Amino acid sequence: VDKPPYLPRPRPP
Amino acid sequence: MKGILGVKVGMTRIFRDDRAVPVTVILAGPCPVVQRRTPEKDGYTAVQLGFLPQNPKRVNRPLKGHFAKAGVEPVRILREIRDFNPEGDTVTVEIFKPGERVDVTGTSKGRGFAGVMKRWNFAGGPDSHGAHKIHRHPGSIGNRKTPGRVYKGKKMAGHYGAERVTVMNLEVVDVIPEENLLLVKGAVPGPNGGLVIVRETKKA
Amino acid sequence: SRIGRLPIPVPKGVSVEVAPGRVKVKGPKGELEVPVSPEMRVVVEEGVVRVERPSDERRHKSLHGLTRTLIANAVKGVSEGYSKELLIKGIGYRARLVGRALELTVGFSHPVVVEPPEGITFEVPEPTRVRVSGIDKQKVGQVAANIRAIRKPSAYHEKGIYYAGEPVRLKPGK
Amino acid sequence: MKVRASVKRICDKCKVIRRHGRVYVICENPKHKQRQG
Amino acid sequence: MKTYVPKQVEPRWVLIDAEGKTLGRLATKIATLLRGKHRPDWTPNVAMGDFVVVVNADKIRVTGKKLEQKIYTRYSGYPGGLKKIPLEKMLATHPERVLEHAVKGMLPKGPLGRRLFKRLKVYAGPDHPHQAQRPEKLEV
RNA sequence: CGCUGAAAGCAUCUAAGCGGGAAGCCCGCCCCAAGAUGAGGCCUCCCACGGCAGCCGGUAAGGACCCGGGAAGACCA
RNA sequence: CGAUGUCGGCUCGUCGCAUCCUGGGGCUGAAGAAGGUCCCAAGGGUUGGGCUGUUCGCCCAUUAAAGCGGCACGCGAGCUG
RNA sequence: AAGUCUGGGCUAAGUGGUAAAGGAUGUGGCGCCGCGAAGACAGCCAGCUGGUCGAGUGGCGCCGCGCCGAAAAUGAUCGGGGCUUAAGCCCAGCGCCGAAGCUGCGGGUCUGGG
Ligand SMILES: [Mg+2]
Ligand SMILES: [Mg+2]
Ligand SMILES: [Mg+2]
Ligand SMILES: [Mg+2]
Ligand SMILES: [Mg+2]
Ligand SMILES: [Mg+2]
Ligand SMILES: [Mg+2]
Ligand SMILES: [Mg+2]
Ligand SMILES: [Mg+2]
Ligand SMILES: [Mg+2]
Ligand SMILES: [Mg+2]
Ligand SMILES: [Mg+2]
Ligand SMILES: [Mg+2]
Ligand SMILES: [Mg+2]
Ligand SMILES: [Mg+2]
Ligand SMILES: [Mg+2]
Ligand SMILES: [Mg+2]
Ligand SMILES: [Mg+2]
Ligand SMILES: [Mg+2]
Ligand SMILES: [Mg+2]
Ligand SMILES: [Mg+2]
Ligand SMILES: [Mg+2]
Ligand SMILES: [Mg+2]
Ligand SMILES: [Mg+2]
Ligand SMILES: [Mg+2]
Ligand SMILES: [Mg+2]
Ligand SMILES: [Mg+2]
Ligand SMILES: [Mg+2]
Ligand SMILES: [Mg+2]
Ligand SMILES: [Mg+2]
Ligand SMILES: [Mg+2]
Ligand SMILES: [Mg+2]
Ligand SMILES: [Mg+2]
Ligand SMILES: [Mg+2]
Ligand SMILES: [Mg+2]
Ligand SMILES: [Mg+2]
Ligand SMILES: [Mg+2]
Ligand SMILES: [Mg+2]
Ligand SMILES: [Mg+2]
Ligand SMILES: [Mg+2]
Ligand SMILES: [Mg+2]
Ligand SMILES: [Mg+2]
Ligand SMILES: [Mg+2]
Ligand SMILES: [Mg+2]
Ligand SMILES: [Mg+2]
Ligand SMILES: [Mg+2]
Ligand SMILES: [Mg+2]
Ligand SMILES: [Mg+2]
Ligand SMILES: [Mg+2]
Ligand SMILES: [Mg+2]
Ligand SMILES: [Mg+2]
Ligand SMILES: [Mg+2]
Ligand SMILES: [Mg+2]
Ligand SMILES: [Mg+2]
Ligand SMILES: [Mg+2]
Ligand SMILES: [Mg+2]
Ligand SMILES: [Mg+2]
Ligand SMILES: [Mg+2]
Ligand SMILES: [Mg+2]
Ligand SMILES: [Mg+2]
Ligand SMILES: [Mg+2]
Ligand SMILES: [Mg+2]
Ligand SMILES: [Mg+2]
Ligand SMILES: [Mg+2]
Ligand SMILES: [Mg+2]
Ligand SMILES: [Mg+2]
Ligand SMILES: [Mg+2]
Ligand SMILES: [Mg+2]
Ligand SMILES: [Mg+2]
Ligand SMILES: [Mg+2]
Ligand SMILES: [Mg+2]
Ligand SMILES: [Mg+2]
Ligand SMILES: [Mg+2]
Ligand SMILES: [Mg+2]
Ligand SMILES: [Mg+2]
Ligand SMILES: [Mg+2]
Ligand SMILES: [Mg+2]
Ligand SMILES: [Mg+2]
Ligand SMILES: [Mg+2]
Ligand SMILES: [Mg+2]
Ligand SMILES: [Mg+2]
Ligand SMILES: [Mg+2]
Ligand SMILES: [Mg+2]
Ligand SMILES: [Mg+2]
Ligand SMILES: [Mg+2]
Ligand SMILES: [Mg+2]
Ligand SMILES: [Mg+2]
Ligand SMILES: [Mg+2]
Ligand SMILES: [Mg+2]
Ligand SMILES: [Mg+2]
Ligand SMILES: [Mg+2]
Ligand SMILES: [Mg+2]
Ligand SMILES: [Mg+2]
Ligand SMILES: [Mg+2]
Ligand SMILES: [Mg+2]
Ligand SMILES: [Mg+2]
Ligand SMILES: [Mg+2]
Ligand SMILES: [Mg+2]
Ligand SMILES: [Mg+2]
Ligand SMILES: [Mg+2]
Ligand SMILES: [Mg+2]
Ligand SMILES: [Mg+2]
Ligand SMILES: [Mg+2]
Ligand SMILES: [Mg+2]
Ligand SMILES: [Mg+2]
Ligand SMILES: [Mg+2]
Ligand SMILES: [Mg+2]
Ligand SMILES: [Mg+2]
Ligand SMILES: [Mg+2]
Ligand SMILES: [Mg+2]
Ligand SMILES: [Mg+2]
Ligand SMILES: [Mg+2]
Ligand SMILES: [Mg+2]
Ligand SMILES: [Mg+2]
Ligand SMILES: [Mg+2]
Ligand SMILES: [Mg+2]
Ligand SMILES: [Mg+2]
Ligand SMILES: [Mg+2]
Ligand SMILES: [Mg+2]
Ligand SMILES: [Mg+2]
Ligand SMILES: [Mg+2]
Ligand SMILES: [Zn+2]
Repeated sequence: VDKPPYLPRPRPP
Repeated sequence: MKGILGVKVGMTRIFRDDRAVPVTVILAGPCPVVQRRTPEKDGYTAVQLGFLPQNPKRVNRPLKGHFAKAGVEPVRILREIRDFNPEGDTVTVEIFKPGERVDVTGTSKGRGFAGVMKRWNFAGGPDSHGAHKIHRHPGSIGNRKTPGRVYKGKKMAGHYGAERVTVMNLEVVDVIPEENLLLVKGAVPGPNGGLVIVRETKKA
Repeated sequence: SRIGRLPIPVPKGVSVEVAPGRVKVKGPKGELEVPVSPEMRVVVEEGVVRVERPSDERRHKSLHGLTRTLIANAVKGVSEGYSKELLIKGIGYRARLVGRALELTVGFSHPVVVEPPEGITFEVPEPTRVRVSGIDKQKVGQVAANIRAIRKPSAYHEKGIYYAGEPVRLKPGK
Repeated sequence: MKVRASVKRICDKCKVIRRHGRVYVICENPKHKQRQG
Repeated sequence: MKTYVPKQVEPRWVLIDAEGKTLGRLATKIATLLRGKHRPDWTPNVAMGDFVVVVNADKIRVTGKKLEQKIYTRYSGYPGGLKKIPLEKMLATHPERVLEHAVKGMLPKGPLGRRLFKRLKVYAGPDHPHQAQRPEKLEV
């Protein structure tokens, strides 16, 4: 259930 | 089946056997029959009742014709009772004796555009702990790509009240025929001054 | 090894009329119609009724035996008439008659009152025997079962509503 | 009632009957009553 | 020479007793009548078929166990809104719907096909209200 | 779970037929609803206009506009 | 891969039925009461707390019961983080 | 679009129109023994024999087609309607429909021969 994220959680430009 | 038209007048409690009993007071009589619906002519059975006297200065000609064929003074409200056919030319509160149970129909108070909390008793959002401008919002409204849509009948904000409501099986606490008054135990839909219908109950 | 082709003795003096898909049986105790397959042929002989089939395939064979017994049962019904007897076993348990009606006092908090349908007659000799009597055999059989259902035979005690001649097979208590 | 894919005769008094499209096995011994399913 | 196309003609009214007929087999013919494919000057893009009046629709007959097993269906748009109604019950409550649905399912889809279905007049009971147009009895 | 009952002289709730049997199913209760274009029904009102299934024009019964408001309401209604 | 935002919670449901409860059954090594076991049934219901980010799990106090799953491990252009 | 075509047969589950071990007096067709007008199986009256009944009966196997076994998540459905001596399945036919394939007619271009 606690799988690893695949996207980095968004930084601002 | 039997019924009457009426106006909601207001609420009180009276005393009966060392008990306080909440009542709504209803002015029901007198309602003249202005038309009878017959199975040969209409295909069902009913009685058209008139209620509250009207200034003939405000009644147009097609309406005037209808009343005259019944030989009835111009009235403000017309409404039918289904499967009820009184022997007389006039229906009064006396069709109800105290102890009888009745069904009352009125027009609920109108809340206009109602939020999802007031309307559907949603829990809304948290008020602290990070809640972001969603304190009275409804949350999710669906799934994802399956079904990729929102159900018909999804409870959502929108108008609320000002709609037909019937509350059932109310005790008739007293009736004061000399004032065309009915005393019903408990609450009745709508505002004071509101038009209401009083029918013999359908519960057993 | 056959039933349909076995002829049907007809007592004096019951009449058996024949129609497409039905035979009417009148007698000293009433009338009864018997629905019959139009494929089957009923035959009015002297002092006798016979049923004939039109082939020896499975469905016709099945109807044949049934049709003969159906009419045979009708014949006996209007002459001798039918009955079934119920025994009542159990200490508090008794039955009585209230008009045409049958009243079972059989262990509930209340008594149960059974109404006899058309063509059925109730009887109470002892307070523990009940005779269901009528000219319709399936009807007598039914109503009887109905009565018995009110308080079926216990599994542990010789107690309840019993068919006449039904055995009292019980199980032990711990 | 036992409900199985294998309904068999259990004793010499069992009887494979078929009613309403279903194979039952009825018998004098209540334990032996079976429906196929 | 170009293919003959018909100018509008007076459409024929027709009457059919459905008593004891086999639901689907009667339907087939009703559809054909509606499409006018029995007419030598048949044209696929106009209504030139007949008007079909049917009586005794309650007395339509059907084979097998379909009285109990055939299921008519209605989705309402709402969750759990699939209603199922068996043949038996439909006949007891809206018997003309039985034939109507059958014929409807066998007409083309689209604006013309819907117009054709409108020229079907089905009634339970032996009588119909269209004596005025004096429909011609058909044996099918 | 039965009644009656053959095929299969017995038996069998079934193959003809008939009963009993769920908070479940259909109806019943409350609400919406004829755009139900399959556009339903009943009561009442107006009426046969002037000019060359159309058109322009003044009207009838009635409607709207405007206004005082409203436990109706975002505007609209 | 010129982006299909990823656990848990909150909110809002909806569906399945291999049914936790309530309803109807058959068998019981079913005396009664209470259970067991299978069958029918998805209408409704299915609590509040302690611990941990937890889902899960243990635990406290209750309950008719404290069901299991699907919906992008339902739901971040709804919130949290 | 063209057969509610013709002839023989099976299936009663809507099987056809989603699956296995395995289970079954489902139905039809073959075969094999056993018992029996010296009276058999069933029913009923005694002790595997006996008595009245008067015909068949009882088991084994092969083949066709069906039955159960068969629970999953938005609304169902064989594509749909609808189909039961068929509008299903097996065997045998005759006829039609059907493509930008083939033919008829006209044309273009290239290549080869006149
Ligand atoms: Mg971003
Ligand atoms: Mg009426
Ligand atoms: Mg009526
Ligand atoms: Mg009445
Ligand atoms: Mg009103
Ligand atoms: Mg607010
Ligand atoms: Mg509020
Ligand atoms: Mg509210
Ligand atoms: Mg809250
Ligand atoms: Mg709050
Ligand atoms: Mg909360
Ligand atoms: Mg909270
Ligand atoms: Mg923030
Ligand atoms: Mg912020
Ligand atoms: Mg805030
Ligand atoms: Mg939200
Ligand atoms: Mg998402
Ligand atoms: Mg979708
Ligand atoms: Mg409103
Ligand atoms: Mg009402
Ligand atoms: Mg009460
Ligand atoms: Mg009360
Ligand atoms: Mg014989
Ligand atoms: Mg014979
Ligand atoms: Mg019995
Ligand atoms: Mg086994
Ligand atoms: Mg054995
Ligand atoms: Mg059944
Ligand atoms: Mg037995
Ligand atoms: Mg047919
Ligand atoms: Mg036909
Ligand atoms: Mg034709
Ligand atoms: Mg037929
Ligand atoms: Mg049928
Ligand atoms: Mg939905
Ligand atoms: Mg629903
Ligand atoms: Mg479902
Ligand atoms: Mg629905
Ligand atoms: Mg198309
Ligand atoms: Mg029995
Ligand atoms: Mg019997
Ligand atoms: Mg018998
Ligand atoms: Mg017998
Ligand atoms: Mg049957
Ligand atoms: Mg059958
Ligand atoms: Mg029944
Ligand atoms: Mg019973
Ligand atoms: Mg309840
Ligand atoms: Mg209304
Ligand atoms: Mg309308
Ligand atoms: Mg309306
Ligand atoms: Mg119209
Ligand atoms: Mg429509
Ligand atoms: Mg109208
Ligand atoms: Mg009407
Ligand atoms: Mg005029
Ligand atoms: Mg003119
Ligand atoms: Mg004008
Ligand atoms: Mg205003
Ligand atoms: Mg308001
Ligand atoms: Mg205003
Ligand atoms: Mg305005
Ligand atoms: Mg990628
Ligand atoms: Mg892109
Ligand atoms: Mg992008
Ligand atoms: Mg994107
Ligand atoms: Mg939490
Ligand atoms: Mg749920
Ligand atoms: Mg289940
Ligand atoms: Mg299971
Ligand atoms: Mg229970
Ligand atoms: Mg339960
Ligand atoms: Mg139980
Ligand atoms: Mg017990
Ligand atoms: Mg015990
Ligand atoms: Mg015990
Ligand atoms: Mg137990
Ligand atoms: Mg088990
Ligand atoms: Mg149990
Ligand atoms: Mg449920
Ligand atoms: Mg559901
Ligand atoms: Mg659920
Ligand atoms: Mg909690
Ligand atoms: Mg703490
Ligand atoms: Mg916690
Ligand atoms: Mg936890
Ligand atoms: Mg776990
Ligand atoms: Mg853990
Ligand atoms: Mg631990
Ligand atoms: Mg309990
Ligand atoms: Mg808990
Ligand atoms: Mg658990
Ligand atoms: Mg769950
Ligand atoms: Mg869920
Ligand atoms: Mg997953
Ligand atoms: Mg999931
Ligand atoms: Mg989850
Ligand atoms: Mg998720
Ligand atoms: Mg979950
Ligand atoms: Mg989202
Ligand atoms: Mg977010
Ligand atoms: Mg999240
Ligand atoms: Mg999105
Ligand atoms: Mg043919
Ligand atoms: Mg089946
Ligand atoms: Mg199918
Ligand atoms: Mg299937
Ligand atoms: Mg197999
Ligand atoms: Mg076989
Ligand atoms: Mg065989
Ligand atoms: Mg013998
Ligand atoms: Mg099946
Ligand atoms: Mg399922
Ligand atoms: Mg199921
Ligand atoms: Mg799914
Ligand atoms: Mg096709
Ligand atoms: Mg053939
Ligand atoms: Mg070519
Ligand atoms: Mg050429
Ligand atoms: Mg070339
Ligand atoms: Mg050359
Ligand atoms: Zn056994």
